[PDB]
Amino acid sequence: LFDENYYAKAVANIIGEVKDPIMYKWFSPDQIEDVDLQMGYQKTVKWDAFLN
Amino acid sequence: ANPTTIANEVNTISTIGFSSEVVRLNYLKLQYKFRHLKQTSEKFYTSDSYIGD
Repeated sequence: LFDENYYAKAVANIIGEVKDPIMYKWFSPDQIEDVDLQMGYQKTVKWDAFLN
Repeated sequence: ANPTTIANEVNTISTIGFSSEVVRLNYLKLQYKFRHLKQTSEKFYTSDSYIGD
């Protein structure tokens, strides 16, 4: 790809010079988890137990 | 009682008593029961994000 796509090669080279976002300071390392979805919705389920 | 003064001759003396106490700790066994899905039935309840009904 890099032999045929100069723009891809240049992005790969210069992506390092971009700085990190400042949102990372607002969260702990355990509070961030990536998901695989570009557009749409994703449901999550939380399970609870109780003594009867 | 109060201690006795040792003057002249005497043989009736105040006494120091002793006692023993036994402390007992009771331990009790308790149990709970909960329902769940059988192992072999999980594949029929697996969903995209979770497993269960």
